[PDB]
Amino acid sequence: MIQTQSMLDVADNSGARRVMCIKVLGGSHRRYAGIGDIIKVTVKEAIPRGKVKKGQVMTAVVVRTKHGVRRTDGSIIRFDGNAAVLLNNKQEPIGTRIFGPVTRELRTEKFMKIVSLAPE
Amino acid sequence: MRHRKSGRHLSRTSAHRKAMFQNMAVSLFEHELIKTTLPKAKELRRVAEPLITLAKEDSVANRRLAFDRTRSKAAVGKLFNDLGKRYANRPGGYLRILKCGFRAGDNAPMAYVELVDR
Amino acid sequence: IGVVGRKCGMTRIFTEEGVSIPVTVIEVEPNRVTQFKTEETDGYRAVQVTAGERRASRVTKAQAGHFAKANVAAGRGVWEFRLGEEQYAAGDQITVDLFQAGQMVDVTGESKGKGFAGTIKRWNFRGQDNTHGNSVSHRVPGSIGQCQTPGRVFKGKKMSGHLGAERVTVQSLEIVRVDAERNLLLVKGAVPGATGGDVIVRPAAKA
Amino acid sequence: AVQQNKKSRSARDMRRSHDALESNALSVEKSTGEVHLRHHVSPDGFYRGRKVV
Amino acid sequence: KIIQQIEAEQMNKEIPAFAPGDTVIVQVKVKEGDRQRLQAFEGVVIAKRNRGLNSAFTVRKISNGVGVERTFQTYSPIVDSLSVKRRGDVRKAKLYYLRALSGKAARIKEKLV
RNA sequence: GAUGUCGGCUCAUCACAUCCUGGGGCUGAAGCCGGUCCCAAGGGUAUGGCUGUUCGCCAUUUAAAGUGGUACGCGAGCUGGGUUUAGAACGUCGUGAGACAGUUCGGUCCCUAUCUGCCGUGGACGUUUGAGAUUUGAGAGGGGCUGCUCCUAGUACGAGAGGACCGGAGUGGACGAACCUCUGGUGUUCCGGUUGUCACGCCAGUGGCAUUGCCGGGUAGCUAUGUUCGGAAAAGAUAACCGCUGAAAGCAUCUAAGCGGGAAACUUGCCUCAAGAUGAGAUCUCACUGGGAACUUGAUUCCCCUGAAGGGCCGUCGAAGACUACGACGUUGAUAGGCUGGGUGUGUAAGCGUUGUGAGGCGUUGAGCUAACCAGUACUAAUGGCCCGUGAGGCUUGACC
RNA sequence: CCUUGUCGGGUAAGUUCCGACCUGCACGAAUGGCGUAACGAUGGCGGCGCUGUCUCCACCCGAGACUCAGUGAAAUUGAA
RNA sequence: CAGGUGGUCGGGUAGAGAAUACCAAGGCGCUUGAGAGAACUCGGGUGAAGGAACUAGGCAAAAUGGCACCGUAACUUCGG
RNA sequence: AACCCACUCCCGUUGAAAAGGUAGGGGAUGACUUGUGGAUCGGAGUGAAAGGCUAAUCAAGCUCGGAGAUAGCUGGUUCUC
Ligand SMILES: [Mg+2]
Ligand SMILES: [Mg+2]
Ligand SMILES: [Mg+2]
Ligand SMILES: [Mg+2]
Ligand SMILES: [Mg+2]
Ligand SMILES: [Mg+2]
Ligand SMILES: [Mg+2]
Ligand SMILES: [Mg+2]
Ligand SMILES: [Mg+2]
Ligand SMILES: [Mg+2]
Ligand SMILES: [Mg+2]
Ligand SMILES: [Mg+2]
Ligand SMILES: [Mg+2]
Ligand SMILES: [Mg+2]
Ligand SMILES: [Mg+2]
Ligand SMILES: [Mg+2]
Ligand SMILES: [Mg+2]
Ligand SMILES: [Mg+2]
Ligand SMILES: [Mg+2]
Ligand SMILES: [Mg+2]
Ligand SMILES: [Mg+2]
Ligand SMILES: [Mg+2]
Ligand SMILES: [Mg+2]
Ligand SMILES: [Mg+2]
Ligand SMILES: [Mg+2]
Ligand SMILES: [Mg+2]
Ligand SMILES: [Mg+2]
Ligand SMILES: [Mg+2]
Repeated sequence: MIQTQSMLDVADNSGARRVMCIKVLGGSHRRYAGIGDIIKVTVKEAIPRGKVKKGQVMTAVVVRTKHGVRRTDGSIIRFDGNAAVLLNNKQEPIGTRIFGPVTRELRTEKFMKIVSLAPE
Repeated sequence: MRHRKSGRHLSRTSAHRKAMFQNMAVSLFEHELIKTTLPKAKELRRVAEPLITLAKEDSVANRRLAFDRTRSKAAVGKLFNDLGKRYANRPGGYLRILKCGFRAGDNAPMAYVELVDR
Repeated sequence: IGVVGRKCGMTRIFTEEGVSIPVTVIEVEPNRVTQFKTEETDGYRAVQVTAGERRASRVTKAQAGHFAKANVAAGRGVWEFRLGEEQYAAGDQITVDLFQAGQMVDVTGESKGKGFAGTIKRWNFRGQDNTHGNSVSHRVPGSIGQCQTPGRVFKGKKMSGHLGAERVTVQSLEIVRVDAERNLLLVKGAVPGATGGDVIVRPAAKA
Repeated sequence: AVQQNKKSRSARDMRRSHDALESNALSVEKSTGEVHLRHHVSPDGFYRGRKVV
Repeated sequence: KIIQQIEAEQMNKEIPAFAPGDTVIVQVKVKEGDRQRLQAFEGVVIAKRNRGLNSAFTVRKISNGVGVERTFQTYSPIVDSLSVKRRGDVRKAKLYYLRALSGKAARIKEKLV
């Protein structure tokens, strides 16, 4: 989410209900990860029947956080509750629908799917 | 660091510091001349002057507000009756500070605080 | 050459697109030239520069006569700029007209002084624990050197003291706006020193 | 900690070379001709030709 | 005054009079796909600064069962319009106590009409 | 007649037998990748589960998660988890006291730094008459890191799969500096809510104490989690390496002479200090133009008159500061305090009058109060005072009326 | 002892913890053997909440420390 | 000399209370002060995002804690 | 809660104190706590047992005598040629 061992729920239908960050991908030692940054998570609490089992190492992208996202302005979108979206071995999402809002700072060439699938 | 921070602690807690200037003003408005320490006089001019300025407008609300911070019937009576009318046309500067030697026991720079007209 | 001004706080301006440009407003009095150090008499080549508004009672007679060779009636401080090749008369006026949009510049000036700083603040050291049995030492520096055969403490060791107001320069700040009427420079970024100080603006050589 | 060798007279006296006094801020009152510290009320109670106490 | 005077030129009237506790709707410019468009952000104001050009308010919205609070800069050209739909008495400056209350407990009373 | 032993945290410094980045040779190196070996120490070189553990095995990255020295660095910098004095227990040996480098719980880690060393900051004197200000740079420090996308080009190469060299554009991680414009934190000196209790002759209103009583906010300042910037480009000499002419040795030959290219290393280039650089450097300007005696003669000493340029004392202070030091101002006057208009923070003050039996509500109603923020204003406080610093700047040689 | 013996659970990862295997160097029945509710300032693990423990510390308030005046030790000391 | 020392009286307001917070009677200002408000130590207040990732170990700190009512599991020596 | 005891962190270590202080902690109708007086003493007493306590001293105290014990062990041993 923003640090190793940071509990957060997922924004996905076929995923779990809560996951925990275990590694912030990127440089040598990244202390923090903002919205739109890849993390590595472990499934801590799963839905009674989905697709991802409990206690599995997956890759996720941060989509919401209480720290907020800062644009090229004095204006920041700040949520109340963290969230993430799971990813496959390739960097495309697992589920179909996305719960809650997202941010337009996230949409890049590689994330045109989840932004289109999410109600902002 | 103190960068552009105003107000000196004087090695006293906040309540002692408040109550000490509250009791220095009430004593200054009885005798009109006090032998006090110079750093204490440099801070007393930021407490007595608001009271003297407040005393220039007589009202129930003004007298209550003055009493709320200099709690003494004699001081409130001295204000609004002798002070605030004598300085009815003096813009600011209601008292002066004159350094006076040093203390006998310790070496504390003393200073006289005196009302400007007396 | 360069221009001497005053830091006067930071502000912000909004362009038509929508982005925010943090800005440091630099006041620039029109600067007079005091000397033109030629090579034949001084070796190097440079030009003196001065700001105004100093009372006559605070200038020594030596300085008053120094500002009498060129009719300047100069004020506080004297600054000198080394230049490659450009002629300047004894009495000249240097304004903000030599700057334009873009034009990344180097901004020097005395930084804000911290009184007497510890090692965690001056050198970004890491502190010891706070609960796990630790003794009084919580923020003090740890070891200094090795046991037997440095025989001493190596010079240049990072220790506490005086995060000072020593001169520091921020490199390659782009100018957003130049005001030839109010005599202002809008620099995109931070400027060393507190507001109301003295700041030197020079073209950036690093590019 | 403690010392390994005592300091001699020269080493001790060199340290206290920067230990001297200076209070020469005296001024003569124009009226009473009384010596007093500058910007201070005189011992008799005069400041720049005016009794204040 | 030189910095207080530069800000006056950037100040152009864009906002009506409002206060904390109102339910404003904000039209924000969206630059995406080489086509500019507006977007409506309706919520309840919970904070305000009045420094001048450095003025900003915070508006809280509940979207898709998820809360979200957006800090807006008053004099940015991104903040195009600002209309007040409701105003109520709160006798407080910052309504940060609403970050916990969700539904019926987070209702703004009405002594002001 | 005492050198405190293993691990952990903090702080680092040094070697290259180099993990990554950099330049090259060979290869059973088509390309993408690799193996091996020279040159290269400029900068980097991970977070966790276990275990007291260094080490080691694991899950997940990263360009890489280097090997050693430095009392297997660092306890007059911290811990005492291990070994570990006294208590107790399990197993084994011993009839027994007791023992085990076999296990398990519990078990006081002292020192105010005198002299070297280092980070800061001052006083004295010198730089040859004395001052104000600016300065060249002998020399020493600072920095040097790197990933990921797009165009060249799906081109070359390769049956196909797969896929560049060099060059250009963009934005990321770690590190470092600076600053509050923004986003937050703090803000016991600003404004409000409210519990218990005491007090102001009582109602109202208000103030102490209860961790700021408990909180809701918050100006300036400080601050990072925020804003911006930097690692270079370019030149010279080179290491490994690639050579051209060229013999010795009619050919050949990168060398013996000579002429080149050549990498984060070297020296400039970017930033800071820097003439105590006793070799004490350099330009501009300012100040002093009076006598007498003894003794000796760069002539020395003494008496009087003179004290200039300026500096210090002192005071009002500073986004400067431990004390200093440094910057600004002292009535030729806005240096500090106050006062009047503003802005900000808080939120319809007290009192007047009505509805209700009453708490409460209503014109009162954006009111009142408002620290450090901006403008103006001599009302107050900074005294036409004292002390230092002098009276034309030694002698030899060359040019020079 | 070999030993972090082999299998399973918990965790992404478990020389610690819990349940089994018997190859018990060196368990074993009043130096008592197996169980045991409640009791432990007892030992070892795991979970919710909580948080400056920690990424990484930033600000603020008092008593120290620093300057002025008075009184005024200490261990050590062959000489510098 | 922040330590130790047997026994009686022991009020008002809240509170079950000889606890706790303010006061009456009565007694005290704790026998060096005055400055400034650096590092660092000690005793505290708050904290953006994470929430034990710190550590030999949740050590220390943070959080719950009052009266009335509802309701309460494995196990048990049938009290809990 | 008084009262007794001393489980944990920090401070203190030349301390306010030769064993304490601010925070937290256990018992608090009993095998309790405590005031006054008395009995048990040196290879000898007491001990819910640590080799603990026996006047700041304990694997057998303090003091006076044997005693200037003994020390194959340290240290020191003074003017000149
Ligand atoms: Mg209080
Ligand atoms: Mg400063
Ligand atoms: Mg501590
Ligand atoms: Mg040591
Ligand atoms: Mg040596
Ligand atoms: Mg609600
Ligand atoms: Mg010895
Ligand atoms: Mg090598
Ligand atoms: Mg280089
Ligand atoms: Mg060692
Ligand atoms: Mg120690
Ligand atoms: Mg034992
Ligand atoms: Mg009342
Ligand atoms: Mg009282
Ligand atoms: Mg010179
Ligand atoms: Mg003069
Ligand atoms: Mg038994
Ligand atoms: Mg009572
Ligand atoms: Mg926090
Ligand atoms: Mg929070
Ligand atoms: Mg751990
Ligand atoms: Mg760890
Ligand atoms: Mg605890
Ligand atoms: Mg007792
Ligand atoms: Mg108790
Ligand atoms: Mg004893
Ligand atoms: Mg003997
Ligand atoms: Mg005998």
